[PDB]
Amino acid sequence: MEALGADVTQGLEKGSLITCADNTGARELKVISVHGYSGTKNRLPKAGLGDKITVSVTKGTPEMRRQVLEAVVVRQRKPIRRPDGTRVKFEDNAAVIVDENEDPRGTELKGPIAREVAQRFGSVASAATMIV
Amino acid sequence: AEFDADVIVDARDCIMGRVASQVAEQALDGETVAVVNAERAVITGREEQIVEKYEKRVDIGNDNGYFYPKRPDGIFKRTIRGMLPHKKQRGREAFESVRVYLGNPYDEDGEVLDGTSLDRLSNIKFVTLGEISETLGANKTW
Amino acid sequence: PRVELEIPEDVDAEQDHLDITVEGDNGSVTRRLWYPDIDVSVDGDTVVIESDEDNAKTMSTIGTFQSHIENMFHGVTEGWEYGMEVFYSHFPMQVNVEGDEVVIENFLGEKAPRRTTIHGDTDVEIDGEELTVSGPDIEAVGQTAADIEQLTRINDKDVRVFQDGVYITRKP
Amino acid sequence: KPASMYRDIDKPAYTRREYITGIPGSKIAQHKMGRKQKDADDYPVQISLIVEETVQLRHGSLEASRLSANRHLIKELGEEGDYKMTLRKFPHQVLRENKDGMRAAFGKIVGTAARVQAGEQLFTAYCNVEDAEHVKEAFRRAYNKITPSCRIDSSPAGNA
Amino acid sequence: PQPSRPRKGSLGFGPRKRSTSETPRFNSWPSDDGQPGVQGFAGYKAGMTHVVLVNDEPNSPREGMEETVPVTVIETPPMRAVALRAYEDTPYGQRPLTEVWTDEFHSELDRTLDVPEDHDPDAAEEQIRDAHEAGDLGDLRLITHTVPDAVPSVPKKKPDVMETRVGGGSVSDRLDHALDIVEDGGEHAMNDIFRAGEYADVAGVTKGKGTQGPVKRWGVQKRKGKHARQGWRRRIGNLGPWNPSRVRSTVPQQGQTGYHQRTELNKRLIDIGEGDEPTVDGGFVNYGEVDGPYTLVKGSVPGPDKRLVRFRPAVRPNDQPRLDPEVRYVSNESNQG
RNA sequence: CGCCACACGGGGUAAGAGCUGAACGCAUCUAAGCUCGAAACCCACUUGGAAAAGAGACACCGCCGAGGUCCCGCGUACAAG
RNA sequence: CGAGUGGCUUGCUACCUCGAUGUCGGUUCCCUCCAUCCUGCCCGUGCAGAAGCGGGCAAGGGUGAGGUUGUUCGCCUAUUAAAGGAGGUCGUGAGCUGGGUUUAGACCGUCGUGAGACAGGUCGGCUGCUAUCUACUGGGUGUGUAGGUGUCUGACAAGA
RNA sequence: UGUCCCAACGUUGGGCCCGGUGAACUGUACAUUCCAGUGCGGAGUCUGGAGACACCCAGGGGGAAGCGAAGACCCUAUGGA
RNA sequence: AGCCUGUGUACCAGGAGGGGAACAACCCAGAGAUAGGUUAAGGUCCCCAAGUGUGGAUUAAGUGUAAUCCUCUGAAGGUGGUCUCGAGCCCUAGACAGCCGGGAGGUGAGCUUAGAAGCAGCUACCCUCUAAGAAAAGCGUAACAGCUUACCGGCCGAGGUU
Ligand SMILES: [Cl-]
Ligand SMILES: [Cl-]
Ligand SMILES: [Cl-]
Ligand SMILES: [Cl-]
Ligand SMILES: [Cl-]
Ligand SMILES: [Cl-]
Ligand SMILES: [Cl-]
Ligand SMILES: [K+]
Ligand SMILES: [Mg+2]
Ligand SMILES: [Mg+2]
Ligand SMILES: [Mg+2]
Ligand SMILES: [Mg+2]
Ligand SMILES: [Mg+2]
Ligand SMILES: [Mg+2]
Ligand SMILES: [Mg+2]
Ligand SMILES: [Mg+2]
Ligand SMILES: [Mg+2]
Ligand SMILES: [Mg+2]
Ligand SMILES: [Mg+2]
Ligand SMILES: [Mg+2]
Ligand SMILES: [Mg+2]
Ligand SMILES: [Mg+2]
Ligand SMILES: [Mg+2]
Ligand SMILES: [Mg+2]
Ligand SMILES: [Mg+2]
Ligand SMILES: [Mg+2]
Ligand SMILES: [Mg+2]
Ligand SMILES: [Mg+2]
Ligand SMILES: [Mg+2]
Ligand SMILES: [Mg+2]
Ligand code: NA
Ligand code: NA
Ligand code: NA
Ligand code: NA
Ligand code: NA
Ligand code: NA
Ligand code: NA
Ligand code: NA
Ligand code: NA
Ligand code: NA
Ligand code: NA
Ligand code: NA
Ligand code: NA
Ligand code: NA
Ligand code: NA
Ligand code: NA
Ligand code: NA
Ligand SMILES: [Sr+2]
Ligand SMILES: [Sr+2]
Ligand SMILES: [Sr+2]
Ligand SMILES: [Sr+2]
Ligand SMILES: [Sr+2]
Ligand SMILES: [Sr+2]
Ligand SMILES: [Sr+2]
Ligand SMILES: [Sr+2]
Ligand SMILES: [Sr+2]
Ligand SMILES: [Sr+2]
Ligand SMILES: [Sr+2]
Ligand SMILES: [Sr+2]
Ligand SMILES: [Sr+2]
Ligand SMILES: [Sr+2]
Ligand SMILES: [Sr+2]
Ligand SMILES: [Sr+2]
Ligand SMILES: [Sr+2]
Ligand SMILES: [Sr+2]
Ligand SMILES: [Sr+2]
Ligand SMILES: [Sr+2]
Ligand SMILES: [Sr+2]
Ligand SMILES: [Sr+2]
Ligand SMILES: [Sr+2]
Ligand SMILES: [Sr+2]
Ligand SMILES: [Sr+2]
Repeated sequence: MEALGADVTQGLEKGSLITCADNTGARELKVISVHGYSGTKNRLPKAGLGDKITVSVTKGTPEMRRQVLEAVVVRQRKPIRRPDGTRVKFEDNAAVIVDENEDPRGTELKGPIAREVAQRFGSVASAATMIV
Repeated sequence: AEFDADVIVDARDCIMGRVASQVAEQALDGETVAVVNAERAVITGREEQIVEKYEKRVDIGNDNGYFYPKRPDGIFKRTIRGMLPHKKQRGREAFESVRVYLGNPYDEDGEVLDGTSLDRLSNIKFVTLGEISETLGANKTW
Repeated sequence: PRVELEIPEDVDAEQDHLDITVEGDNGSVTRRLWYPDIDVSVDGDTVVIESDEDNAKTMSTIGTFQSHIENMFHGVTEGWEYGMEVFYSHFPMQVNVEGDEVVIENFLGEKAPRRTTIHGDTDVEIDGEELTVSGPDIEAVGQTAADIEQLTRINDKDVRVFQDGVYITRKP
Repeated sequence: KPASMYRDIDKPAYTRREYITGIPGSKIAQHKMGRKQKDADDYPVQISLIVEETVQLRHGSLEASRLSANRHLIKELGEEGDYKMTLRKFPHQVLRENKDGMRAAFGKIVGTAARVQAGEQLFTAYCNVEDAEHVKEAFRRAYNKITPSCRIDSSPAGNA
Repeated sequence: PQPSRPRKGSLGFGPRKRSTSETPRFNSWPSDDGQPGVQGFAGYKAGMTHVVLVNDEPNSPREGMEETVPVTVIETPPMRAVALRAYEDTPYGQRPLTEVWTDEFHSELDRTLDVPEDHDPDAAEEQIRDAHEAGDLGDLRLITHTVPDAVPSVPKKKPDVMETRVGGGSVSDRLDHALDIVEDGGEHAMNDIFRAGEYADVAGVTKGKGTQGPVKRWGVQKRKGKHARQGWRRRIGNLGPWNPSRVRSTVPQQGQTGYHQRTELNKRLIDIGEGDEPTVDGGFVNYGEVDGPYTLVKGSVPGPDKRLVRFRPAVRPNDQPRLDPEVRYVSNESNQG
C-alpha cells in the first residue's frame, strides 16, 4: 500500500473488540483478519492505524450483528510516530466499515480520525468531521 | 622456503593420479620429491562429472570436519596422501618429504615421469587442476 | 583420411599449433580446430586436414573443419552478410547502433531499452526499416544477426498477435 | 493384482478340474480371428509373435493383447479384411491367492494363466503381402501388454 | 502438523566468542575509482542525541520538510598515518613486503610500540618501487594510529593502531600519494576522507554482556504456560534428536554474548564539525563533554561509549550521495531525565 | 512495544531460446566449437581463523637489559581464569 | 493390460531385545529428503488480453492464525505469494505435558447361573537420579612452532 | 488478568570464587571421536575413510539402546494363592 | 521374506590358517613343534608382496574398476551413440541427395450443382505433343489464383539404398 507517513506500533490483534466509528448500525467490531498480512509461528495476527481489516459485528442492530465485513482502522490507543518525532495516541480503538472499493458504508463518521488514515483512504476522509 | 628435493617432477600435461602414484612410491623409498606446475596437472574425463565429484567433497562435512582442499596445490597434495599410510610413522615421514607447487619455484626444470604424459593432440576430454580450482571457487593466485 | 583445400588467390592462410589464421582483402579470421587425432596444416597453396582414424566421430569433425575453413576463405574475400527487417504494429520501434552494441527503444512500448553487443569486427548498418549485418567471420556475423532477433523475443504473450521485432530477412 | 505375482513358473502344474472348483471364467473372447472359414494355406505371408522368455500369462493379459492386436487389424483391413490371426495358447494353469496369517494359507482360486516357453509362438497371423506391415504393427501393440519381450518373426514371406 | 518457522538467530556471526582485538579490523575495502586516498578513519563513541533535518531524498513525498533524525556523536580528532606498508602478490596470497616509516612521532606512541630509532625510508621505498616495476606489488596500506590524548572524555592515552588501505587512481600515483602523507607526519583528518552526506560502513566491538542464556543470546522462546512452572523456564526443549547421537553446533546454547566485532553497513554521515554544537547539557552520561572534531552518524553504532569505532567509505551503498544535509536543529537537552 | 543497518554487479550452468556445423552433398541448437539463460552454483558481503606440522609475513626494539610479572587506583571487561 | 521405484500406510515373518531400549497426540529445538504448494527461469495450450489448465529446470528462502475433537487425519472460518508432503527409534518424557492409552475405586449397556468379562462408553487416579565417559556451546592453563612489541596474511570454516 | 501475542526489568535464597567440614550413586577392560558400512538385522572398540596437540573451568543434557527394579504386558510351568 | 515346512549332501555348530574391505557356514585349506622351499584361492598403479607386462579390439558412460549375497539392483519399452558381420536392389549408359530449368494441350473430364475448374461427393481415369508432365499426391481458394509431388532434362561426380 501507499506509504502511511508515520510509523505504527500495531495496538490490535485478531479477536480484539473495537468501536465502530460510524452510523452503519454496527456498534462493536471484532477483528478477524488483517489485509495483506502474514505473520510467523505462534504470533497472533496484529493490526493498527491505517490497516484494512476483516471484521464481524459483535454489537449493534440485528441486521448488522454477525455480518462479516471489511473495515479500516482509524484510531488506536497505542502510540504512532510522526516524521517530526512526536508520538500520537487516541482515547479508544476504532474502525470504519468500508466496501469493496474502500468507500464508507455509513453516511457519517464518529469521532476524530488520524490524518495519515485520511490520506490513504480519501473517500473515508471525505466523510470525517475531525482529522488529527 | 627451500626444499632440498632429490627429484623435481613436472606435472604439466600429466595425469594427476599416475604422477601421484609414482611419487608416493618414491617417497616411501626415501626420496624427497617436489611436484611443480600443479595448476597444470591434468585429469581425464567429462569435465561436468569430474567437477561434480570435487564439489561434493567440498560440500561434505560437519562438526568433526571434512576439510577438503580447493587449490590445485592442496588437491594434488591430498591425492598423494590417499596413496600413503599417512597415519603410520613411515607413511607420515614419506608424505612430509613431498611438496607440491603452483608454477616452478626452482631454477631447474622438472622431469616428466614416464607413462604420466597426456597428449593434447589426441585428447579433448580432460580438465586442468587449475580449471577445477577456479570452478570450486578458489582464488586464482597462480 | 585426408582432404586438401586449395586456398583462393585473393587469400593467404597461416597457422601455428591448433590455430589457423586466414587473411584476405576483406579482413582476417583466426580459429582453433582442435579434435583428437585430426591434423590441420597449410601445405603451400593448400590447407590439409588429415587423420589416421576414420570412425564416424572422426569423419564428422573432418567434414566440419572443411566447411569452417571454406567459410573463412569466403569471409575474407566476398564477406558474409545477413539482412534484417524491423517490423512493429502499434509502437514505433527505434533501432540504433550505439558503440559496440545495437540498442532498441520503445519495443512494445517499453520504457527500458533492450540491447546486445555486436560480436567481433562485425558491422551493423541500418537504413530505415532495413538492417544489414556483415563481416569476415561467419560465426560473429551469424550470432550478431541472431542476437538482434532474439533481442525482441517474447514468452509472455501470444506471438501470433504480438509480432513486433527485428527478423532475419536474408541469410547468406 | 500385479503380474509379478504370477508371471513365473514357480509352482506345480495346477490344472486338474476334477480336484478344483470355483475356477473363474476366461476373459479371452476368441482364439481364431479374421476369416476363420478360410485356410492359413491360402496366404502368402505368415507372421508370428514369439515369446522370448518362459512365463505364465494370465487370461486377462491374453485378452488385452489379443484385443489390441485384432482391434488394429480390423481398423486397418476392415471388419471383414482378408486375413486371419490365431491365439494358440489356452490358460490351463489355475492360480491362487492367499487373501489369518500364514496359518492354513493354501490360497483361494482367483484366475487362470497360460504357460509359455521361450521361443514359442503365442500369436500367428496370415495375410497378403500388402497388409504385412499392418500385422507387424498389431503385434507391436500386443507384446506391449504381455510380460516378456517378444520377437515378431516372419515365416512364409520372401517379399523383402 | 508442526508449522514451519525460521531458526533462532543467525549462523553467520559465529562462533559467538569474545573478540580478539578491541580495535575493529575491516576484512574488505572500497574499490579503486577516484583519485588516490586513505579508505578509512577512526574515532571514539560519545553518545547520542537527535537532529532536525530537511528531507533530502528527491523521491520522498516529504522532500524539503522537517525531519527528526537520531544521531550518534563520535569524536573524530586527527590521526597519524605513521607508515606505508607494501604487499606483494605471491602464490599464497598477499604478503607484507616492507614498510616506509617517518621521524615525527606523537609523544605517546611509545605506550604501544617500540618506536623506530634507526630506519632507512629510501631502501624501503626502493624495494617497493622495484616490486612495482617487476609487477608483483599488491595493494598499498598505511599503518595508522589514534591520538586518545586529544579526547579528554577517554581515560586512555595509549594510541590504538590499525592498518588502513589506500586506493584510487594508478598504483604509481597512489603510492606517491601514500609516501606524501606518511612523510609529513601522517597527520590527517576526517575531512580529508569523508564529506557530510556520504555513506560509511562503521565497525566496532559490541557492548559486552558476558554469559547469557539461549533466550537472550539466540532469541529462543521461553517455556510457555504450564511448561513454565515445572522447573524449566528459560531452557530449550532438547539438544537434538536421538540420531545423530551428538549435539550439533547449530542448536542454541548459552555462552559469551556481546563484545563481538560487527561491521554495520551504510551509515549516513549527517555532519562533520568541530567544537561543542552536539554536546549535551550535563554532559553525555558515563562519558563527558564534547568540544573538538566530531562526526554525527545517522542512527546507531556498535559498542559502548568510549569504544574505538572505525569508518570506511561504504562498499555496498544502496543510495546515491545527497551531500551536506541541511541541519536546522541539534538537541543539546540533558540526556539525564 | 522503541530506533538504526542488512546491494548493485560479475563468472559458470539447468530447463529452455538460438548460432556455426558435420556425420548423411541437403537438413539438423550438438557430435567437435560458440552466443545466451534460474530465487538455484561460484564470487561479491559479514563472522571466525598461525596448531595451516610447508606450524606463516612485515617493521621496529632488545640480548644488561626491550619487554614482562607482582604491586597499586579502576572498568569500555568479567561466574574462576 | 504390461513394467517398475519408494519404504510415508497396512499386512506378513519371529531375526535382535522380556536380569524393562517408557506409550499416542501435542510441545520445544536442531539437521535432512523431493515425488515442488509459493517464490525464480522456462515449454505447450482448446495461448487475444487478464486469467486459467497441463508440462520442464529448480530444495535458496517461505509455507502462518484460528472453531469442534486427546486426537493423528479430517471437517470448518478469516487471512495469505502459498498457507506442500515426508525422514531423523512413527527425531525429541536422564526436555516438558499427561488430554488419550494402560493397574488398584465406581457406574451404564451388553454377555455370564456366578466369580467376572467387553479390543463398548463413562467419573477419579503417582512421572525417581548430585553427569563418569562421549558430544557440543562458551571460558582458561600449558607444550609445540622457537627475546620482545605492534601490524597483517588467509589455508580452511559458518551464513539466508 | 503476562495463560498467550513476546518477552523485559527488579527482589530474596541458591548458583560462581575463598576457609572449614565432607558423603553417596556408579565402575569387565580399553576409551579424543565423526561419517558410512559390516555384524545376532539398533557399534566410542570390527572395516574404510575423515578428523584429532595435552590439561582444566562453567553449562544445558544429544549419545553410552545412561543409572535405578532378575518386565508389570504376553506366553510357558503336569507353579502358588 | 534374513518366511514356514520336507528331502539328499557338504559345511558351521565343535574347524584353525590363507583370500573375500569388515563378515559362523562363499573360495583355497583340514592343523603337532621348528626351519628352508614351492604352490593354492586370490592377486601384481599406490595404500599392500607382485606388471604402470605383451599382441589385439571395444567403451566415453567414471559405463565400469561388485564371483556368490538380506548385502552386488536395475525392468517392460525405446536408441541414425558407436563398432563389427551378412543379404537384396540401384549405379560412370551417372546412382542417392542438393541446386537450376521444364512440369505442357484436348479440357474448367463427365456427373452432381446456382457453382465446383486435380484436390465436397459420384463414376470414369482415356490420347496428343514429347526428353518429361496425374481425368492429380499434399497445402492452398467462396469458387479461381497461387505453391509444391509426381514424371523429364541439366549441373555435380562415387558410392548409394533397403
Ligand atoms: Cl488472520
Ligand atoms: Cl566440514
Ligand atoms: Cl595410515
Ligand atoms: Cl578425447
Ligand atoms: Cl514450552
Ligand atoms: Cl580333519
Ligand atoms: Cl570418478
Ligand atoms: K523386550
Ligand atoms: Mg502453536
Ligand atoms: Mg535518558
Ligand atoms: Mg525527557
Ligand atoms: Mg525370536
Ligand atoms: Mg524434480
Ligand atoms: Mg496468459
Ligand atoms: Mg534447505
Ligand atoms: Mg510421521
Ligand atoms: Mg517417536
Ligand atoms: Mg530422550
Ligand atoms: Mg521421565
Ligand atoms: Mg533428571
Ligand atoms: Mg477425560
Ligand atoms: Mg472391586
Ligand atoms: Mg481420564
Ligand atoms: Mg533409557
Ligand atoms: Mg524375571
Ligand atoms: Mg496379568
Ligand atoms: Mg490355584
Ligand atoms: Mg554347540
Ligand atoms: Mg609395493
Ligand atoms: Mg556407478
Ligand atoms: Na580420471
Ligand atoms: Na568439505
Ligand atoms: Na522440577
Ligand atoms: Na528418548
Ligand atoms: Na549467471
Ligand atoms: Na518396491
Ligand atoms: Na510425542
Ligand atoms: Na526451495
Ligand atoms: Na483444528
Ligand atoms: Na524409541
Ligand atoms: Na516424564
Ligand atoms: Na510424549
Ligand atoms: Na510475570
Ligand atoms: Na547427555
Ligand atoms: Na567338520
Ligand atoms: Na582378512
Ligand atoms: Na563409478
Ligand atoms: Sr611400482
Ligand atoms: Sr514356489
Ligand atoms: Sr513386454
Ligand atoms: Sr585493521
Ligand atoms: Sr577475512
Ligand atoms: Sr511437573
Ligand atoms: Sr547412534
Ligand atoms: Sr542447451
Ligand atoms: Sr605459529
Ligand atoms: Sr537389558
Ligand atoms: Sr531432483
Ligand atoms: Sr510458480
Ligand atoms: Sr477424525
Ligand atoms: Sr502416528
Ligand atoms: Sr517433529
Ligand atoms: Sr488421565
Ligand atoms: Sr473412545
Ligand atoms: Sr473401559
Ligand atoms: Sr612432540
Ligand atoms: Sr549441570
Ligand atoms: Sr599396463
Ligand atoms: Sr591393449
Ligand atoms: Sr543387512
Ligand atoms: Sr545379483
Ligand atoms: Sr530395456
